[PDB]
Amino acid sequence: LFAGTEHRAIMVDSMLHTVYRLSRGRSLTKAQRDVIEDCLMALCRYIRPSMLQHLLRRLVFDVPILNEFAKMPLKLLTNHYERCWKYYCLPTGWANF
Amino acid sequence: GVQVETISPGDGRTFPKRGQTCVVHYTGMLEDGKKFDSSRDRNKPFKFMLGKQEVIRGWEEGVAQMSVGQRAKLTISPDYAYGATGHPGIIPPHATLVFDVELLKLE
Amino acid sequence: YVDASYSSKAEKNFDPRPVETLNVIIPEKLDSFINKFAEYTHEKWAFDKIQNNWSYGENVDEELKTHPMLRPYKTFSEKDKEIYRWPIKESLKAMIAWEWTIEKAREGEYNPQPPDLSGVTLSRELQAMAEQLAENYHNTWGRKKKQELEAKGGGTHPLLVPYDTLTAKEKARDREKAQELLKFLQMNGYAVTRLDTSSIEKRF
Amino acid sequence: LLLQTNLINYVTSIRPNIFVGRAEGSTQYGKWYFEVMVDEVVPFLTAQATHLRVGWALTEGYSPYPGGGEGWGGNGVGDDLYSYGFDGLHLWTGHVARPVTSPGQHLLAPEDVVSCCLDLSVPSISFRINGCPVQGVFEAFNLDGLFFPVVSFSAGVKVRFLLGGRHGEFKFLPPPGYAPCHEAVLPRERLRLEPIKEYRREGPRGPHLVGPSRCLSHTDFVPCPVDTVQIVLPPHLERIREKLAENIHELWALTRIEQGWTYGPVRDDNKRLHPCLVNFHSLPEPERNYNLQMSGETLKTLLALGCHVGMADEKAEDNLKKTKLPKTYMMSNGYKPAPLDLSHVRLTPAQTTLVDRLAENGHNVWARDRVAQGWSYSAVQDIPARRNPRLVPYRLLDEATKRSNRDSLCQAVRTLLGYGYNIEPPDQEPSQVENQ
Amino acid sequence: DGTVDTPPCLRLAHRTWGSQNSLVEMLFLRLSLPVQFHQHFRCTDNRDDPEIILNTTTYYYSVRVFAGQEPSCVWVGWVTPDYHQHDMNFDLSKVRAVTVTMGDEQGNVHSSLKCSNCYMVWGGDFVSPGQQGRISHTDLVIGCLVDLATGLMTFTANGKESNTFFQVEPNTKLFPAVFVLPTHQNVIQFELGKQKNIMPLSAAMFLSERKNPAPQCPPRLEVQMLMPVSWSRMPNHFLQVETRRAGERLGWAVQCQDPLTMMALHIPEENRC
Ligand SMILES: Nc1ncnc2c1ncn2[C@@H]1O[C@H](COP(=O)(O)OP(=O)(O)OP(=O)(O)O)[C@@H](O)[C@H]1O
Ligand SMILES: COc1ccc2c(c1)CN(Cc1ccc(C(=O)O)cc1)CCS2
Repeated sequence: LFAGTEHRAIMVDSMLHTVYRLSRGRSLTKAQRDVIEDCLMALCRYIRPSMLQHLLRRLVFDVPILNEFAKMPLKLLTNHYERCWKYYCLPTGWANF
Repeated sequence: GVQVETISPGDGRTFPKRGQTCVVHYTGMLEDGKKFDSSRDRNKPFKFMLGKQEVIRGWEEGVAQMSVGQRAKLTISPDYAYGATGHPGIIPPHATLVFDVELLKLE
Repeated sequence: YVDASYSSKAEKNFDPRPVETLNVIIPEKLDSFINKFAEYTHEKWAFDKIQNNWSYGENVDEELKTHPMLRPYKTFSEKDKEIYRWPIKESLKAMIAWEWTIEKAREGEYNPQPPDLSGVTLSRELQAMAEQLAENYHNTWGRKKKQELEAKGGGTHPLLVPYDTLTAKEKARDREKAQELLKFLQMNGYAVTRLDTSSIEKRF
Repeated sequence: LLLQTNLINYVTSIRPNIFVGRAEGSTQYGKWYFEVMVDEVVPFLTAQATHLRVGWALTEGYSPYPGGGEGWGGNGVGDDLYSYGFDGLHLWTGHVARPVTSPGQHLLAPEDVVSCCLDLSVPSISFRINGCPVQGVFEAFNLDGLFFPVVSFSAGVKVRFLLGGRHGEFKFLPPPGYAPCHEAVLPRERLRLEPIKEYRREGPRGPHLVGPSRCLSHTDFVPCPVDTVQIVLPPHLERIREKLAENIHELWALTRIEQGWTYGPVRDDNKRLHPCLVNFHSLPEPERNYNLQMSGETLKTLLALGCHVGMADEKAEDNLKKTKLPKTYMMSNGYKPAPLDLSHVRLTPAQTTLVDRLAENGHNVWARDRVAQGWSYSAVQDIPARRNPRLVPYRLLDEATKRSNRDSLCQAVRTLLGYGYNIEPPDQEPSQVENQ
Repeated sequence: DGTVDTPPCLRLAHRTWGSQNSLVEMLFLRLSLPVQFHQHFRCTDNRDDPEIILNTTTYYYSVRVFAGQEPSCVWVGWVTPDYHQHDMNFDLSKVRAVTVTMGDEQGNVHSSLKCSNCYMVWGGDFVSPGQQGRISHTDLVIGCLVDLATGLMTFTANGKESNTFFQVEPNTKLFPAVFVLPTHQNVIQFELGKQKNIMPLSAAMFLSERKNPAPQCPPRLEVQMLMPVSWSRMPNHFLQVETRRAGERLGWAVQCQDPLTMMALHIPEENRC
């Protein structure tokens, strides 16, 4: 249902940052952590690539550290660019995106 | 109230007189540009005799000034046509009539 | 793909380290520019008022939605003039601390008749220093912003990001401020000096 | 209120492929003249009067489609604001007929000759019928396009275009200063009569659908050489700039020797006498300096186009073979001119593209210089009238002359490569003109 | 709808302004019904005078440029039914114009008529060169006056008469039209009102309302936009034109003999078939 949330991009972006910040949370059990990670993966699969710009900006600062917390963002980035490669590579961009 | 503006010259010698049948081809439009009558569409020339008041008085003077074979443009003021009463369903009241008349022959 | 900003800090949550210049002595041999441009930036604010279509006033008021203490130089108190120079003072400290010597090639010298604009272009080497200075504007801005925010330990300001990471729309604040200072140094002839890569070599 | 119905005749327009216009710095002449002679007109082939109008129309906007349109259809010349017609009795523009006075007014009839004059300087359009002036002129109209002769007609007409020269002898002498329309034909096209923006035409196996037609603009006749204000040549390029003029003169002299030119005090093409046809040094220095301005631009345009050029080799300049004219192929003087021998020189395919761009710029620089001097394009050369067949932008030039300029620039590039100077082909920047 | 203090209006709004994928381009608007000048022209508080208002031939309409829409991107005036200029870089210099000059046997110009398909004023001529604040607090209300008995057209900026004016020939049809490049959610507003002793547009567009001074906006009156491309039917047969070079001295001959006729359906108010 997050496919066409362009009109509420400010709230959606805040939601993505909060769930991502929850994933990088101490005192979280392994079972709880994967639920947060699964939610973040699901959200980024349907949200338009243009609305993921701010989340990517945060990931640029964190992923190159390559600590134990970098495992989930690596998988998140892999799925994002594989799905939305036309958005970045083709001069005309992805269709209707 | 008839002004005769020439379109194509005729012989310039023979003119219709009283009691002589005039054979003409005409196309009549209102002065704003709306056509209402034309003998070309019926593909039959219109015949009338001068002096018998068969046609509107504007045609009486207008055709009399033309020569055989001449094509002219006659602008008739409302007074020299149907005027205030007009032609119901065809010509509105107080309408100036413009005619493109060619005098084919006299008989 | 060729990145417009083909440069990096090559450094290393996020802690923006400012530039230490209070420890080192500030050279005052160019004080003819230090004091003049310090009040010239506020002088440009007077020109900003006539563009706001609301003029300057003497009485303090919140209804004019402008600077309430902006006064003509005949009746302009120097108490505000002697406190508005501080941002310029550290601005000159900042650009001279990064091993960038400044030399006065030339030797000379209520409305700011000379108009300071920012729509003109400039050379790449000199503009790169201005953008680096604009980065120092942001990290110092980020430093003081995060000091108030760090008392909680949860959450962060949305603009607490490295200067290269933030887009241009949120960059124009520090970008124009650094460029405007460089534009003032341009028409007067201040030479500050501490690459040449073609577009083909900049491709990914 | 109610929709109106009536029977109307189809009207079609026919034009020559002659396009003239006015623009700042344009190479086109300003005053043009043509005639249309009427041979056969049936006044009433149908119930509606036969259509026949003569005048000028603008390329950008005059697109009469068959069938319906403004007013009661049958749109021709003067039925819009892009065309200006004359039917013998009225001046037509904007679908409005305005009566005009001429000696012996009558609708266009057989044996009538209509003279149309177009003076883009005012601008003004004037007509003459059978030699007598028509007391009515169009003026102060738009100039954002090209003007072409046009006749609009219905069925039952037979007219002939008189364009002057070998394309219809004029019945009446054109007014002074006006040029026959046949002189406006471009070098790459042959004069012909064509419809206007047709979407359909007859073919061998059936009707052919036709898309939009590429049309020129009034700006296409304005030469646009690259900017050479930045006059900063490297010192090694500056010194070799004058030497380049020496070599190209010999190559230009050598090609004239193939054409049969010999040495002579007078410089005439027909007499085939040339003072330069002895040697580059024996060539007078002021005459050598005539193209020194052009020679300076040739190296400057290399910097202007973005090419990276420097004195890569100096020993190559010191030692190089000199090709000399054969003793059998001698001029009047009998000496052997010695242009630089560059047979060993080879050019990359990218460098060949640079030669094409250099040739295009060189023609445009010469073209705009002639325009400032008052020269204008004409199919027939007229030196006293400053009319030149090559006074056209390089893209509109014919391939025969286009190749000739390309060969000359190739030798100049070969001369630079003969000296060993590095020539870097610029990374070409594509662009989309969007003419339409 | 027209309130006690406002006349009936036709307001244009940009649905997707500000958002992504918004379309911003020159917009050519006109009202669906024209005003036609008389066949013959005449020789040579705040309450309407009953005798003046019933004998006047002057009609008025105004366009309100809302705050936020730049006046420099607004053109207000009239268009003839033969306007087909869909220019994305429109300005008053692109307007088609031509002067037809008549004279006697030797010069002596006795008639110089001026023809155009677009009689408009530029919204940028009604703004003072203030230092800034060009997006004004007050909306620009450009008024247009047409006298059907004299062919004279005048304009008002904010109640102040403008210097520009136009003269047209009798029987001319003019459509109220606005050319605007949107720069705000609220773009323009056709105000079909009236002035003192001046009839509204509804009095001129409709025969039954000639003597009705009350402004009206009947359903037939609507805003129309200029569409660059439309479907057209190809004729089944085309004129057979023979073109050939008759010779060096005879020139190029054009010939067409076989007649062709079509039955045309004419729309009166649009003056097209
Ligand atoms: N400096 C130049 N002078 C003349 N033509 C030049 C020059 N440089 C290039 N050209 C090219 O030469 C052609 C026109 O030359 P032009 O008609 O002047 O030759 P010409 O009649 O042999 O010379 P001249 O007028 O000196 O007797 C064009 O293609 C133009 O681009
Ligand atoms: C590219 O450059 C060109 C191209 C074509 C021509 C010339 C120079 C030469 N110009 C006149 C000229 C002729 C000879 C000399 C000389 O030999 O010194 C100098 C100028 C016009 C004639 S065709």
